Amino acid sequence: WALPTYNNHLYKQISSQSGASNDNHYFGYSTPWGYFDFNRFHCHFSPRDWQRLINNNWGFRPKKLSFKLFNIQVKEVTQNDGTTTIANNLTSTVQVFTDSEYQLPYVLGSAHQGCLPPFPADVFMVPQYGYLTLNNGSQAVGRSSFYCLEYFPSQMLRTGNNFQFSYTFEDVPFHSSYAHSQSL
Amino acid sequence: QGPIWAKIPHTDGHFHPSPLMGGFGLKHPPPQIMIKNTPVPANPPTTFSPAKFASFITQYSTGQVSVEIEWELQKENSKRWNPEIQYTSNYNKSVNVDFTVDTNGVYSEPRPIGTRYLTRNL
Amino acid sequence: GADGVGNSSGNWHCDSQWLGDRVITTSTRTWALPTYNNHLYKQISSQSGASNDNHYFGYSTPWGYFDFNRFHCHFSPRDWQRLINNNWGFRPKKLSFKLFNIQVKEVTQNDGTTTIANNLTSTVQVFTDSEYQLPYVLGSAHQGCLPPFPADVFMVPQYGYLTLNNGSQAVGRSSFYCLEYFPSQMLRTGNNFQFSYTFEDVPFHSSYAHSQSLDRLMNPLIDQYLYYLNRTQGTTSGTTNQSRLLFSQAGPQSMSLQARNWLPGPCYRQQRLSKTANDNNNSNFPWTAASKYHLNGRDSLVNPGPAMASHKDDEEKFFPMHGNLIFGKEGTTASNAELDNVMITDEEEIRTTNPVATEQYGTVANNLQSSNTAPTTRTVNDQGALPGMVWQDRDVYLQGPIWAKIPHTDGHFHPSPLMGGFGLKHPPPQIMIKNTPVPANPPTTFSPAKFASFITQYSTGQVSVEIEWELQKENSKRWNPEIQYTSNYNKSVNVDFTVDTNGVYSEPRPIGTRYLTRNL
Amino acid sequence: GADGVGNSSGNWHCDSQWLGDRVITTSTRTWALPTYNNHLYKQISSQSGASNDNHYFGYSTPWGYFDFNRFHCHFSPRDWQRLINNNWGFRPKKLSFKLFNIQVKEVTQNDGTTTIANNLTSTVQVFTDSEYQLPYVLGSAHQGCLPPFPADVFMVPQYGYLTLNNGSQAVGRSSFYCLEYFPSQMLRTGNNFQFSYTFEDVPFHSSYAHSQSLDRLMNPLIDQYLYYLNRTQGTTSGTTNQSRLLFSQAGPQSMSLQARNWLPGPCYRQQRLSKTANDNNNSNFPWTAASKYHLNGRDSLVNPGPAMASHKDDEEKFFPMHGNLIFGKEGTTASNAELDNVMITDEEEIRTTNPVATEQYGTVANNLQSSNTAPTTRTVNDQGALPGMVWQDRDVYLQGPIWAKIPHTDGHFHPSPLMGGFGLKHPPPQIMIKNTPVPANPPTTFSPAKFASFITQYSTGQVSVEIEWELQKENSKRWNPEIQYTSNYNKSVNVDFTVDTNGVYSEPRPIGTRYLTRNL
Amino acid sequence: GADGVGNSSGNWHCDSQWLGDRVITTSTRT
Ligand SMILES: Nc1ncnc2c1ncn2[C@H]1C[C@H](O)[C@@H](COP(=O)(O)O)O1
Ligand SMILES: Nc1ncnc2c1ncn2[C@H]1C[C@H](O)[C@@H](COP(=O)(O)O)O1
Ligand SMILES: Nc1ncnc2c1ncn2[C@H]1C[C@H](O)[C@@H](COP(=O)(O)O)O1
Repeated sequence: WALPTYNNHLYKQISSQSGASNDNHYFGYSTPWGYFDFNRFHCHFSPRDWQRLINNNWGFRPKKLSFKLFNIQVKEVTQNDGTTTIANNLTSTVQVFTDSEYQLPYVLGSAHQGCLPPFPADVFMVPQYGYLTLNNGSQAVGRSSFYCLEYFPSQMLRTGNNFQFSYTFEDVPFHSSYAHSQSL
Repeated sequence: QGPIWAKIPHTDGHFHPSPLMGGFGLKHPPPQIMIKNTPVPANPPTTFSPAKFASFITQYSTGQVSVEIEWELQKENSKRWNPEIQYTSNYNKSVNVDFTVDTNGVYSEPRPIGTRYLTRNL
Repeated sequence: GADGVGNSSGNWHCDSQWLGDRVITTSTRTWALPTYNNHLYKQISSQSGASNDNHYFGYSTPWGYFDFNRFHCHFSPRDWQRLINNNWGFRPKKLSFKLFNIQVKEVTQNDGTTTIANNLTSTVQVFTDSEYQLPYVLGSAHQGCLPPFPADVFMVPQYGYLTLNNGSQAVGRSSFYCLEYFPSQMLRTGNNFQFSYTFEDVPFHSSYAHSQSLDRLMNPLIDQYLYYLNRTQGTTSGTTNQSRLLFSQAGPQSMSLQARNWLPGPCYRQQRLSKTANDNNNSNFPWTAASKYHLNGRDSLVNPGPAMASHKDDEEKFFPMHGNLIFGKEGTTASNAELDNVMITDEEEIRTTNPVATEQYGTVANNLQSSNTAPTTRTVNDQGALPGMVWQDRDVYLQGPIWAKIPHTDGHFHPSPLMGGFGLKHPPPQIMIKNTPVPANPPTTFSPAKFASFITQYSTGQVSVEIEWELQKENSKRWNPEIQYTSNYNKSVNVDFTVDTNGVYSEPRPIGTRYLTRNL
Repeated sequence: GADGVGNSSGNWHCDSQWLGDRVITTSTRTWALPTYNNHLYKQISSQSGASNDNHYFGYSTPWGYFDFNRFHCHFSPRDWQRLINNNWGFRPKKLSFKLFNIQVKEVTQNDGTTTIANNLTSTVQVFTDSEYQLPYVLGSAHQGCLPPFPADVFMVPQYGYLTLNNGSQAVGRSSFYCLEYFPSQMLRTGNNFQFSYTFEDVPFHSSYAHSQSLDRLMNPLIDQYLYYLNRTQGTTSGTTNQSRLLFSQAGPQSMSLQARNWLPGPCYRQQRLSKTANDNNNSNFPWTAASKYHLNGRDSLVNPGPAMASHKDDEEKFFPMHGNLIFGKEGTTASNAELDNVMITDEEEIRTTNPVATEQYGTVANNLQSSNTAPTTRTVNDQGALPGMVWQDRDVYLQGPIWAKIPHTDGHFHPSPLMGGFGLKHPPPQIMIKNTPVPANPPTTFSPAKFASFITQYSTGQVSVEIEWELQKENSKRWNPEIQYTSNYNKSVNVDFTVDTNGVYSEPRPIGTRYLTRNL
Repeated sequence: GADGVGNSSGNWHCDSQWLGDRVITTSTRT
């Protein structure tokens, strides 16, 4: 994965174009933060595997999860003349954390882009984080919420540091990997 | 290539909390993992300026990410006598191979793959 | 096992369940047994001058026998699909045989009506050739196996064997076998028969197809470090340039010239046939132009020969003259049936290890080329065995043979039954069965003459057969989906592998086994 | 193994010492690894109508791999001499593989000058195909092995494989393999890679030549007690003497008529070639007149065939049309190089067990001779396998292949790699290696498009390979000295197996293995 | 359960009685 510097390290207020559209009016914010997504099946199942699953099982479901970030490299670039040199910044850090209390607006499960490449050899760019609040047209209300991600405890990592995380899914019914041989 | 799960909105009421796009609806889904490069200030003035700091060193980050998921399976138990329909590739002499990279290395998924191939009774 | 009249001597066990590492199939059927040969051993032989390559000599016994050397005896279609689509291979392990719920019925033709009644005191005789002292008549694709469909009742086959013969006559070293000279268990109604068998170590079958080819085995990107000679004369063909010896280093380019490590399997060329009855020669050549062998001045048709592929790429219409196994559709004359009435088997998965049946084998030199002599090439149509050769064996089909006894000789080569399946030194033994003769009214005066007046009667009961199968699990890092067997989801007339309007089970197509792919 | 930047992750172990019963060779070399395919998996196939017997389909991976399937990777010339001149045979036993002292360099073309700098935080990925789930691309005599000379640095070969194909197109059963779908160890500078392997039971190689001949096996002094027929007509040819049946008892005199117990090995006649470019036919016949085979309607050249002798006595100039392995001298075009630029291998030690490659095999009868019919003789140019046949296998040379994976099929015959060496069901696994992709400057705006902007960089480090060899000791009661390999004591230009004026190592001649003699 | 020809393999249980908290119905038919 690769991660740029979004919003130029700035939190920016975003909203709808002054009279561009009505049913598309919205209000929210844009953060300098990226995020990881793997809410697609092809992130985990190779085609062949999907075939094994599909052709043999009445159903299935998730159980556990282990997340790991590692082999981190921070690169700083300079446009001196007409050529870009890229070099190592060894003393530079990166910040990670997980919304485990669900205090941040859940922006996943909306079929957005930026998930893990179906093909393992493919490198991907990490999506930028943005959220929507409550709005009256292009304007906002008083009960609108502003969320700063710097106000969350986060682990800072240098090169050679890493990030660990484990999660356990809840009791959720098996999916229907079957079709009824009878009719209502 | 579809969605897997979706957070169930924290409201007073739900009906059938299955995500409408399909998949698993969770009260408490896999949490969001935030990541960002820490700001690195560039050359500061020998004189003290209160103004917001805006001069930064441009830089990006790269690394690996790993994700391990355990899946519970519900096994097939049918007394159907005749063979059921299965997903399969075309044995036919073909151009490119399904779910593969091409002449200039670009992975491509030919068709959307369902899940309902085996048959159960009502 | 000994019980009463009004008490069943067994239950109906017809099921199958999987253990991920093995599968157990249990199969029960109802059987009926007549009185063969009228309780007589009869000498049989060939018609006085009817045919020559079909001359034979042997005997006919009053004994029946049980057969289940067909796969569909054990695997339902659905099961066969589970096996086929998931396993690198498989093999037999154990066996349990059971006869029970026996009923002996005697019939009488009084006037013009046949009454059938119970003979409770009548018996039946069973035994098993466990020392293999009787001629093994199984594994010859005969009929009389267990019905593919469990609901179908079947008739038990009669036992007969062949000996050594000189034409229609016999030799001095010919063997006569009496089955009454074997200890056998006699059963009344409420008695039953038990038997257990353990298969020997026999290699897993190939439930796979190679994803590579014997010739496409190397690295497409790198050149070899070995050199070959590719130019004998062709040079800078201008002035004073007759001939020269030039050598090229193997490249991905010279892909069929590179040094090799292995050979394809053996071959015995078959004649090529087309399904379109007009591509062929307007002659009748299924005998005069087909491949065959001869023992003791007797021509025998080499029906299924060594494992060779049926057709080359972009054809699929040309099948070897009997170079493969053929199954007859449900309801089809045993005598000259149409091509639309039979099912021919395609062996196109072994294209990568084996030569094509109809095509040549290769090219051999047969002269000493020089400036005086032009180099001669001879097409090889027949190839014995060679160090370095590798091959695959014939497939097995849902309705194909399972095993075959390996002949007790001084020598064998690759003891795999040519019709396919598992070759066993000591296969599941033969289970003989016959109704005990019941004499009719005897004379008040003593007659020495052979007794010939018997009460006509047949028997019926259930038979159960339980086999344990070891599975070889699939372990592939293939990224893309593999080809699987499946039914047509299309709106269809009748359902595949089913009974019809008037209750008749029918198998639509022959089912192979090689759907999953493994590398060489 | 985990250490720091300024601390080496291993040492230089390049040595060999003998234990009289075994020998341990250790070999270390420096290696360099580029970025193949630009970090991309590319589908490759044959040129749209370029060639037919060379049609192929497969893929190209960004992965490199390690190879040491050459003998000179382990044995210095001097060592090979010690082995060759003293041992009835030998074989592999154990193996230790090590990667270390890794350095990742990234390069930049700024203006017209390339600066190369350290990327300390960059990684590299290694793993081993120990379950043999990847197509085995070794044992095909490819290039990119470890340099014969320890001082030579080498480039690591790129990985590519071939699948199943119908012409330039592919089939449905074709397999795509992603190497990113394998668990692999990632290494930074100061990390290292460890691996150990144990060879299977594989027969000792023949480091000997038979001192007897299949036909000169009996007692020269005594006559047999068996009789043969040597006269059919020739009698006291005077009066009334047309024909008669006469039998002679075998004698040392009738030495090639005596009853025999064994046969020579199998054969597949090759075309005969002369090194003098004027004894040959003035035609270009390296393809139309050479021996070959065909799988799936695709002709493939039978380069090294069964082990057959290269020439008969008193010749040494006639070599089989590619009937043996050929090595290219140092510095010689991969395209049509002169005969004075290659090294051809003579297989003249197996003259005693094997037929000559260029000559016939023997003589077979093919008629029923009588007074009416004259007896016909047919020259056999191709011989399968026969009970009683014995043979020797191809030699191995200092720069030859060592082992080869035995294809996972239903059948094999004599699983010895045809190019020579040790055939293994489970050979030393493939060791994959590749530089981890390092993305360049990303856009401040989110782009879903495939990432294509990468930092160019290559890797370098050392590799070590330790193999243990079991020796079969010489036990001969031969009185007279045997032939040994030796260097020319003569005043010479350059020294054999050495670097030259401008530092370039060169191997003068191919070295066989059969110098010592054993009896049949 | 295994008996003989001239021996019934069961009896006629057709009754019902109440337990104030539950009721048991037994029913037999030919
Ligand atoms: N994806 C998913 N998640 C959770 N529950 C599901 C899902 N799909 C179906 N259901 C059913 C299962 C329970 O019987 C019911 C609980 O509703 P409640 O509103 O919780 O009482 O909803
Ligand atoms: N169906 C079957 N049964 C037994 N052996 C088989 C079969 N198919 C292949 N083979 C191989 C396995 C052994 O390596 C070899 C034994 O031959 P032998 O002649 O026993 O030394 O034959
Ligand atoms: N290089 C190599 N590897 C393995 N076996 C070899 C080799 N060379 C000769 N042989 C012989 C040794 C065994 O007797 C036989 C096993 O064949 P099988 O087909 O395994 O029953 O093959």
